[PDB]
Amino acid sequence: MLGNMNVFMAVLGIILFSGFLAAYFSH
Amino acid sequence: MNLFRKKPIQLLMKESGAKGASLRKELGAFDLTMLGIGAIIGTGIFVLTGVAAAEHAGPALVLSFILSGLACVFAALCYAEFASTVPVSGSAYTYSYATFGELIAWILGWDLILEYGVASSAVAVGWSGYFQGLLSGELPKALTSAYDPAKGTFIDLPAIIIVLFITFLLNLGAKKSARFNAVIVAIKVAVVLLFLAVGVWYVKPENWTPFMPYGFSGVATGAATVFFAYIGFDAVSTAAEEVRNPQRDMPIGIIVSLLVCTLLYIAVSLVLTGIVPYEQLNVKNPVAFALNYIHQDWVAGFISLGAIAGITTVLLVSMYGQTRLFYAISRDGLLPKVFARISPTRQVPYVNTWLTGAAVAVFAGIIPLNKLAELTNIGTLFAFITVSIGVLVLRKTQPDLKRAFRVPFVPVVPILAVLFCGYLVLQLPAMTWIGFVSWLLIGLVIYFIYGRKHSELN
Ligand SMILES: CC(C)CCC[C@@H](C)[C@H]1CC[C@H]2[C@@H]3CC=C4C[C@@H](O)CC[C@]4(C)[C@H]3CC[C@]12C
Ligand SMILES: CCCCCCCC/C=C\CCCCCCCC(=O)OC[C@H](O)CO
Ligand SMILES: NC(=[NH2+])NCCC[C@H](N)C(=O)O
Repeated sequence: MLGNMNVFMAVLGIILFSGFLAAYFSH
Repeated sequence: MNLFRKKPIQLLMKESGAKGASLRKELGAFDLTMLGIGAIIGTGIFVLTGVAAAEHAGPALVLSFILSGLACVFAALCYAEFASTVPVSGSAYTYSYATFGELIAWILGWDLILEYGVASSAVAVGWSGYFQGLLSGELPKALTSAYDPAKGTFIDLPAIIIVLFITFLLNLGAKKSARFNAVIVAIKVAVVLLFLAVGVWYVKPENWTPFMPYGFSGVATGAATVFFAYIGFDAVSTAAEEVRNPQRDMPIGIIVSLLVCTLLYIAVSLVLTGIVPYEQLNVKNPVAFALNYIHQDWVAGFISLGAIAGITTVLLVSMYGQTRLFYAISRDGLLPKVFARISPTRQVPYVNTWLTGAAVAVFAGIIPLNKLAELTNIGTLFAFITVSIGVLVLRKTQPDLKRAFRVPFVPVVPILAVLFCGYLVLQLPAMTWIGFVSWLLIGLVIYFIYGRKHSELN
């Protein structure tokens, strides 16, 4: 449970970072 | 409860202890919450939200999620006390066998044999929608993209392929990883948050003004539809053998996973209907459709990929929960024991996953999603009602039991779980009763010609 909480928060931020990045370059 | 041969809880500990003696226990309340969220978020929120908004509730689908969410909360508390009182690697079948017994356990088990199966077909149909939508922009043959109607299609080939693929996966039996699970779940959670974060900038409250066009009658019929989306928190008890202190971390994993999905579900319904008018939401991929409809095409690819990699986890959990259900029912003697060799000279109990998978693959390619969801919903609702009553039965019979977690209010909450669920069953079509009652009559016949030929007859 220890290290898995970090891998969850990491790829969550990685996806939201790239998602926020693509949404800025549209419309 | 008639003809009750209750399984002693001591016997459930010995089986969950012998099967989980070699397994290393180290999972916590976070890993179990990932196991719940990874089994809840899927076709129900990604696909069924569109049809339910368009043809059932509209913008008032948020009230449909609140009524449906309230029913699952009351029922999840009952599942939680069972997981805290009987911390065995089993679900509503193993709970009903220890509280009611045999007859009620067999009916529910036979009911769940179908419910896990029809839900597996339903999850794959919605998976076929997002996979095809992600490809266009490409398209397979027009006659192999949906169920068989009057004009258009023959079979849903992508839904058939993904079932046989998961059947091929579960056959190999790659050792499931707790860290690999948290990654796939975080992919699902992030893209849902990605939709809400991006989609909130495009919400026009004019698309909310006809709030209840179908009235509360349509809010209720939609609640039985998106009730599909909340199923999955019962899968937390699967890893009961791999948890240190399961008496308290399993109730945490069940409730925390459900309440997290409930907030996300209430958020998605408001944003989805706020972006797209509810009339235009009848589509196979409403969340990706909402990002396309509003000119956010690049983000619609992310959500489509997270849905493809996320819904495919619900399918793995559903078909495993059906396969493990065949292992437990035949172990209790209510079904014939099948065997196959695991080594060149060592045979073990076997459940033909390629036949149970091929049956799921057939129905996923010929039955529309709204029917499979409704037939799944009547199976889950009766299983939910039985567990909610079983808590009160387990409170009256065997009161002096270890309960690390117990339902907040002793009679009121489990009764509310029964009334809320039973009210949702009334808003399902009558044809759903045809396949559900006739299925129970088939199982009721099996029990009275073979069910009393088991490991507890004596
Ligand atoms: C935490 C959340 C709510 C905020 C961060 C999400 C990102 C994806 C947001 C923050 C600012 C947003 C932008 C702000 C303004 C506009 C102009 C208009 O044409 C809508 C799209 C667009 C271009 C938005 C796209 C999405 C955007 C980049
Ligand atoms: C970087 C990738 C490395 C990958 C390395 C292999 C990882 C496991 C492989 C496939 C997942 C499917 C496993 C299927 C067997 C597990 C059964 C299952 O899913 O059971 C439900 C459980 O409760 C919850 O998973
Ligand atoms: N045992 C079941 N009926 N499982 C169905 C899981 C459905 C899941 N909540 C989804 O929306 O995809």
